[PDB]
Amino acid sequence: NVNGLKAYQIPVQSNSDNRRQVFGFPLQPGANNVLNRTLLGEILNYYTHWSGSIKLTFMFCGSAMATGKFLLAYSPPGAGVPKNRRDAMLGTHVIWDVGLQSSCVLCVPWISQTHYRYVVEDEYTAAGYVTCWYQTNIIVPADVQSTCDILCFVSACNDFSVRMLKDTPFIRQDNFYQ
Amino acid sequence: GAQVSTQKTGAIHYTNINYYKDAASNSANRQDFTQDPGKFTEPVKDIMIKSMPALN
Amino acid sequence: GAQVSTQKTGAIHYTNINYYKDAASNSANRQDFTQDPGKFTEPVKDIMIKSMPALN
Amino acid sequence: GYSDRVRSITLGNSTITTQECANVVVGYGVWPEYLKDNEATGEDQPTQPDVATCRFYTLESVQWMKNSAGWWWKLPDALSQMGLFGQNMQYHYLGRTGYTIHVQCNASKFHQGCLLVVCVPEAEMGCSNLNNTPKFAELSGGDNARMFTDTEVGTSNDKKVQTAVWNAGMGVGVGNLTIFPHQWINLRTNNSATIVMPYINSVPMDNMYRHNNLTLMIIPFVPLNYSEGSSPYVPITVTIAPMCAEYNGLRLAS
Amino acid sequence: GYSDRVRSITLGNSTITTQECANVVVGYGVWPEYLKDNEATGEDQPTQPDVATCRFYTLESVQWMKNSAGWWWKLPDALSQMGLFGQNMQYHYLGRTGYTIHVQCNASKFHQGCLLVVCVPEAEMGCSNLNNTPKFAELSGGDNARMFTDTEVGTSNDKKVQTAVWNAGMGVGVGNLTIFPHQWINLRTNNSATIVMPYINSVPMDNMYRHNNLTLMIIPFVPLNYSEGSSPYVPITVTIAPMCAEYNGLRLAS
Amino acid sequence: RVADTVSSKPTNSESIPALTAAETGHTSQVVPSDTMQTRHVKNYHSRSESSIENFLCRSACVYYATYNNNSEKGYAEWVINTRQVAQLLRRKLEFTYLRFDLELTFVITSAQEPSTATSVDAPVQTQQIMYVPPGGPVPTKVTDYAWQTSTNPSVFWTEGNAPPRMSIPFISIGNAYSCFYDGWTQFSRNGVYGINTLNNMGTLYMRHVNEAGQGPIKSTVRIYFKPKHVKAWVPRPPRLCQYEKQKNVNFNPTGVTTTRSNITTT
Amino acid sequence: RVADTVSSKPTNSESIPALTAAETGHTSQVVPSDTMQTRHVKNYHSRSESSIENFLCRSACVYYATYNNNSEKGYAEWVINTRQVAQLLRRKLEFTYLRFDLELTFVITSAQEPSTATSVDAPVQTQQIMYVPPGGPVPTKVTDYAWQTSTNPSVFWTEGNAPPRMSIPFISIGNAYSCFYDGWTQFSRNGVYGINTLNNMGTLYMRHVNEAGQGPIKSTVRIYFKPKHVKAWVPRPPRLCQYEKQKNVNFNPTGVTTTRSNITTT
Ligand SMILES: CCCCCCCCCCCCCCCC(=O)O
Ligand SMILES: CCCCCCCCCCCCCCCC(=O)O
Ligand SMILES: CCCCCCCCCCCCCC(=O)O
Ligand SMILES: CCCCCCCCCCCCCC(=O)O
Repeated sequence: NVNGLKAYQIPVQSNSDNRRQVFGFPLQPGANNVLNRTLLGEILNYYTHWSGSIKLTFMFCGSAMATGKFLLAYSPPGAGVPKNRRDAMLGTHVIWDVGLQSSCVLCVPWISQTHYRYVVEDEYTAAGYVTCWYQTNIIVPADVQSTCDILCFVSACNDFSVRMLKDTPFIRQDNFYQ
Repeated sequence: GAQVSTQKTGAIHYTNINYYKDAASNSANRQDFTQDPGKFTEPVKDIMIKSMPALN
Repeated sequence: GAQVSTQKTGAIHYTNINYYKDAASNSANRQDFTQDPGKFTEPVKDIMIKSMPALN
Repeated sequence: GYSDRVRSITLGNSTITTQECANVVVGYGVWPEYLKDNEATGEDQPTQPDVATCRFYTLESVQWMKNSAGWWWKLPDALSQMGLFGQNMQYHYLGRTGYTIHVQCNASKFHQGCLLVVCVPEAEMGCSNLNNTPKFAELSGGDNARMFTDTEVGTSNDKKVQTAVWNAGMGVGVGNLTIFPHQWINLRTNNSATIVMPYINSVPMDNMYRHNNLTLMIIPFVPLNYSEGSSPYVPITVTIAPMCAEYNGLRLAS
Repeated sequence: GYSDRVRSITLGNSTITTQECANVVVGYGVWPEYLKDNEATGEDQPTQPDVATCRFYTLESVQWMKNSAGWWWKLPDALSQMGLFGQNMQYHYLGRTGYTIHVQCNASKFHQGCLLVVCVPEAEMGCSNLNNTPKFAELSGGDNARMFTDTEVGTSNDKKVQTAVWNAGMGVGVGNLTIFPHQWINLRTNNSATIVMPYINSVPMDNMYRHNNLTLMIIPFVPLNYSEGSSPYVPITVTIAPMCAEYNGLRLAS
Repeated sequence: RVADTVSSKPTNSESIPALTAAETGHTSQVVPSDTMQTRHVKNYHSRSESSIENFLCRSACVYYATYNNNSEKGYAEWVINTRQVAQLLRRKLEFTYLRFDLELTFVITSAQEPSTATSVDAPVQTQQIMYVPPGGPVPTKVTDYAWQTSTNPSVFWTEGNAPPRMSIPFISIGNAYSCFYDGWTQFSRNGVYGINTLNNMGTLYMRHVNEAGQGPIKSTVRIYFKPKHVKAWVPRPPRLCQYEKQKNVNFNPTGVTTTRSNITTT
Repeated sequence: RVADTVSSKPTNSESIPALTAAETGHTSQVVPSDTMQTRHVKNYHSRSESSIENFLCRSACVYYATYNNNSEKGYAEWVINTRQVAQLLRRKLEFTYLRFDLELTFVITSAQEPSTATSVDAPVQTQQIMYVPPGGPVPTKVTDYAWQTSTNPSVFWTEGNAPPRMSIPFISIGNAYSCFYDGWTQFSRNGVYGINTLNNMGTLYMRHVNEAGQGPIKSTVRIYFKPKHVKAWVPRPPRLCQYEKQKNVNFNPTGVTTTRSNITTT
């Protein structure tokens, strides 16, 4: 699911046993394999440092008869990838419910000892994690397709900055284009 | 024409003179920072405050 | 910005100008001497005068 | 004020935003506050811990079936294992807090049902056998819901609590449970329920492991229903936040 | 201001009124205006034609299938055959205008889907074969939609444009296409999308048949869907209005 | 720079700065102090190393062409354009219409070749790099009439000193450079379509001034551009597929991002 | 600076400025005029050649790496650090947290190698010393794409002139450099323990720009650091055992001082 537009939509179902996870990934702009390509991941690769916040927006794109709640947690690194939902609820989180201006914005704050960080993957200056769990099932009346997808946006906050301009390793040339 | 302007401090002065006729012989305007985000973020017509709900 | 300061005499003046934008292009601050010994010698809490006996 | 039906709550580190909700019922008319120095008897100094304790700890979820009777939780005990609220609860000896109960249950416009979200102060219970008294493993779950039944209790096991939903298990009329603060969840026009409860108790500060302050009860007065061709799984979740916590009497753990 | 979700637009002779819509995104922050006499180099006099050119010319329609990839149009060329905008476009030699793009797609509360309505300035494209350059009959339709594909391009026909939707055909990341002005169409809570674009270009006035100003792209990021027992045909239409038109250099037709 | 933060207390009102609609094409403006309770910390940072003035004004290689000294056709020439190197091309394609000056620089080098004479003693060499605008004379050998340079600007430089540098105004026809062109060149809408329809920019010639030797020397020049006073309009998304043609935008479709072995895997 | 002296007369009081207690961790403050009768002499000396500003700001060798011109792997590289020479290492380890600038300097040299050609005439050579910060591109040969230096800072210098010099700000992550680290890098408290856990500092590359010759030349660069604006905190005792590892503190225990043949022998 990378050579199509299916790599952009998170699939949500309606299942029996609650506490199912929907998605998750580590928090590393320009380092992780998910954020190293977006609009913030292509500008953050021209530099070496960064410090600030991040606004993550969502948009439930199901039918107008659909319903449900969700949880969104950011656990700083002392022990990552919380297995259960109750392990993630201890960290910073928010509860979002769909319908009538569905889109909700989670604000990953800035919590680090030092002032800046490295865009490269450095184990000394790790950032954290990000996950989302089923707070309540997806209920739907009859005659409605139960599979509904969600899109995940990302953007920078207003206390953001960069430093130490460098050259990005993506483009690579072999010879002069005649 | 010499101007005694400020320098880039972490948190003084430094002189400067031009010696040529044209304007393409001066140095870059590095010491200039002007920001306006409203053009790209929030291009909507009606102004939206974050307290009130988005769509009614 | 030029300053006419003093020199190092055994027992006069000497001019100086800066020509760059940053602050890491100036010369060292050799002509600066500031002493305070109290931090390392005598860090005690109660102040002790040399006339009175040390411990009672 | 535009579009009343939308709220937003940012308490500490978490934020819960609902778009379709009713009003917010605030306790007996008071907002939870700290303990003045005119009504205290502790001789030590308190410990207002952090923002790290006034957060939104979400508990377990359950399925709203078509025959389920009702669930409940014990409030000071359900948050015993959650984060830095469960460490300052057992390392210390005293404490007083208030909560902000929340509930989520969302269904389409083709489902129906109702629920009574109410919290009861000083909730007692009745054992199955009359002579004995109820157990502890049958009175409080480890942040897992306890559920009523339809058949009354039987005669076992001489310690089980009596799960007679129409009497509520406390020995009162279930229809009279609207005196304590509460809110209804009607899937026709509602999607959640918020409740702010202050600290209500005789003494100023009370233990946390020996006496449970409140009790949260959920009872569907009208069972779920739906025609063929719709999702048959409707789950429920609850999110609670300790408000204005304090402690005294530091000792070893337990 | 009461009931934000309703707009109304009367430009010239036509009027388009929607009841369920989002806000209106106005260009890069400017309203389309005429050309001042401080930045002009033409030595003739312009021709502000009429209300007869600033109208709502509706283009063709298409079906939103369950496997379709995306459509696009070229703006200064799509209105070449419409009314008195296509006569003053070819009789003259220069011109500058701005548009007010609109889109309609309405479904019931039992359908789902989404779309990205965006206009890109100076949209280039890439031929299938690397050596050659794309054709013209494969780059611009006569006010009929051009559509992307799923398979990439093949190797034919040495002049066909590469319809690789996930790369947009321009050679960029499709997820980064939110920089240019735009609006989403979510059938859950939306029914249309309005966009006002000024004239953006290096020179003051540019030809109309030799250089296309903008490009309108429509891409459904979430395909349509519906349970059995509903209308399986969902069509799409677009209505565009030239705003603040001007011309120079009168000659014979072409 | 950046802005400060503000101290927040617990709230139970109906402000809800979190839930919004994204259909309106409006990026939110939520700060961390709105969604949770935070402290008050005044930021001292500064957005200075990221402005377009500081981001673009660095020199980079563009094209290195060599010319032997052996025969009467030793000289070498180059047609001006900026889309010949991958590093500096992609640093331009995040905008659409630019405006800048330039500061050229030529790092010339030399090298010997095999010969049979007994001894060799090569004095310093000199150049002689010329600039011919569009629509002008042209040289064909290293002993032509065109090398007089009665009005053309030339640069003479002897090997061993610092490299030559000079400035250039905003020499163009339009009110700003155009990095993307959508449309043809003929009014009949046939023939050439790409971006080179409005790119001539002149030429560039180089030559050895010395008479001859016994080596004979071979040399390679290297150009270096440095946009000085930039101004950018209409940004656009960066590139994702490699470059494969000098005057096209042809590409080969690739995946949007590298892959991980799961959706929930870290 | 120094202070004067004061004239003292005979005394028989109970002042006793001599006897004190040393358990209190307090160095005494007895001057010679307190314990005996002395004259009055006003000192004109000055404590100037001993301050940290004057004591540290002298250039010293750090590392000299050489690179031949023979093959396609001629270039040579070095990883930044200051604990590679014994003279400048121990002049840092009398403090714990420093803060300074620097003024680099490269004294490049050359030399011939055996060959078989008849004659040899080598024009001047040029460099081309690059700096790559951590997390960036890297070259692998002397004809790579990385040598364009579109944003990296490089220095070009032709042999025969004065050596290149430049400054450097306080580039670090913390509020002061750390010369001693006590603790690991992994949160699990396993693996690497020493001081290099918080030392990356980038790299440094060098290369011949000339095409080739008949020698061919061999060269050796030499670095020179000069801390300019110093500030020191938390002094500590100097070193007594030799250095034996680049990123450790491992030593071999030795006697505290050389020995004399008696306790009363002079
Ligand atoms: C000896 C002095 C010679 C000066 C030569 C001037 C070179 C002109 C540079 C043209 C601008 C660069 C190209 C920008 C847009 C394009 O054409 O792709
Ligand atoms: C061509 C210019 C290149 C400039 C290179 C900058 C060198 C950086 C020096 C780093 C500071 C010295 C190390 C101090 C502490 C340590 O890491 O041991
Ligand atoms: C060619 C310039 C020579 C160096 C300058 C010497 C100082 C002369 C006075 C210049 C005063 C100009 C007015 C000004 O301060 O801007
Ligand atoms: C680039 C500097 C040129 C040499 C200086 C010539 C004298 C010009 C006047 C300088 C006065 C600056 C103010 C000051 O005295 O500090």
